[PDB]
Amino acid sequence: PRRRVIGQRKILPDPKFGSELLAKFVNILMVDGKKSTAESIVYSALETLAQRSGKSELEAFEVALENVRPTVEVKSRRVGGSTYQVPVEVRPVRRNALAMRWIVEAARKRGDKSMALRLANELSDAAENKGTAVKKREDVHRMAEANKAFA
Amino acid sequence: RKQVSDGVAHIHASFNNTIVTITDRQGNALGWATAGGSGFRGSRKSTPFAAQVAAERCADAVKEYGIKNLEVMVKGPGPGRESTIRALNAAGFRITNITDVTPIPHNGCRPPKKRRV
Amino acid sequence: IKVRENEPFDVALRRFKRSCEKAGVLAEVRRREFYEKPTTERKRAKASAVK
RNA sequence: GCUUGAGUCUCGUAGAGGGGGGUAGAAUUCCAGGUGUAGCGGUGAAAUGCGUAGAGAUCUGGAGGAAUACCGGUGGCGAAGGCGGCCCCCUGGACGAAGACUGACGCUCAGGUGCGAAAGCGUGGGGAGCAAACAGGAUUAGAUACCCUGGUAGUCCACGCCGUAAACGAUGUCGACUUGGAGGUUGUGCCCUUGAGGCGUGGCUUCCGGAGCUAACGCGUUAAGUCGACCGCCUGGGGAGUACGGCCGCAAGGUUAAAACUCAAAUGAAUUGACGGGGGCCCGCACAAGCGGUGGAGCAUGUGGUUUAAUUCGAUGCAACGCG
Repeated sequence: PRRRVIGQRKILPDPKFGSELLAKFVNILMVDGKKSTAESIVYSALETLAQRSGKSELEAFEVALENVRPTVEVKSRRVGGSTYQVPVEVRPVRRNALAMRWIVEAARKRGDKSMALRLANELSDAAENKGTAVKKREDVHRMAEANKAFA
Repeated sequence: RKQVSDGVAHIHASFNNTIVTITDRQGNALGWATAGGSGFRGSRKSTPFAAQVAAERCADAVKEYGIKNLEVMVKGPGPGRESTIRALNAAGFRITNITDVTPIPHNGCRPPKKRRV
Repeated sequence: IKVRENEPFDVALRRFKRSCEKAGVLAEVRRREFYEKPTTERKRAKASAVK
């Protein structure tokens, strides 16, 4: 990244719904190279999400993830010998990457039984935008809203 | 109240703070707003953003007068001033004149020493 | 110093103050009376203006 | 005696040359008043400070002091220090054009005399801004500083003193000769002035360079080149431009000016490198963007230490510490 501008590698889409978005979601959730376990958790959790909300699968996922995507985020500069937290507009791939990282991280924070219930309840708490990942999004937006004076 | 319908926006941009005072053509102030009185104390009260929200807030608080035309008089240098007049024609004012009235001495008083920072 | 315009106007476009007052003249009169640094600042300004 | 040195006269030119007097416009501060309202100011961030007893902002009127934006220019003038609005008065010098006059009247100069930034001193005024001292706030390990908020002498005027500066082109004065180029500034002559031209001829000045010189760097017709006249000064570093004495000074101090002792160097310019909280360009899981660890727990293993009869020896920033 000093010199090398890069490409990006193409991920295989989801084997049940053909969604590369949800494929990157099972990669964000995966730990220790265990992909089967993570896709089992995602299929169970989103299956009970589709059963609970009654909408469908990945539009319930797409709504619950649409409520947690950040708009702008702070970022350090260190240009004039000072520490500024400037607000900067998030790229779309980074936008939903941060969305999924906050959903998954907040779901690991929860205190329910199984991971499919922690993440199904976290996506359900994000569908009416009252969970923890929405507090992370509102927190990011308070930081970039307080420091709006730098652009 | 009193229904003046034309005023002057004296904007006083300095390096640390911009202070916008909307008055009439006689010179009697009708309401003011500073960048430091709009939140963002400190390194953030001298920015174009702070000056524009100062000017938005000074456009409010003169609704009681029905000002439509105004001249703009600009003092001092500053990160403000330019953005400041923008905020004024983002607030429905018909901006008539833009004069820059920075006080320049004709080699008058001795300026202070300073700044071996 | 003044500007005005009739109803075809959109932008400020007052670059009369990148002509005279703002950039140099007020930032110059913020700091010390020398007699000494200006003689050398002007000496090296006119010694830099060379081909 | 003579005119090619020096000087006088005639006519103009440019100029922040000097001294005295007056005036003008912007701006800062203060005072009085109107509007108006919650901050202003300040900083890297803050706080001290000012502010609902109404600040800051804004308008009107007044007072006062200092300095004189733009023009403004390696532009000008002055012996040097230095001199910057505009106007008047008194006054010094320079330069140019043609002609006339005197006729070597010249050059330098120890002692001597004068002028001599700034700070400082004396007496009397003045005092807006700025600001040693000083005070407070910060910063910091400390901060008798840098930064912030105030702030007295001083800076300004009159007269006297001081008598120095990196008072520097670190280059004494006067004169003569020795290839060039580009400018600036101020005169003057000639030619269709056929315009903001062309050709010369002086004065002052800036940059670059030739020969030559120079340790080199550089100087280079304004010499640090080639010569002549007279003056000043130098003789290793420190001690020391100090002590004692003299002269000067109100004082601060100034000037003239040693020795003992001590070192074998001190110095100049340039070269190679290294370094820089100098500059430009560029790279690496270097940072950033992420994911997983270590430091916490138990154990394994190595080391330091301690113990021991011995706890064999070696490895110890990175690049020793389950290493030999």
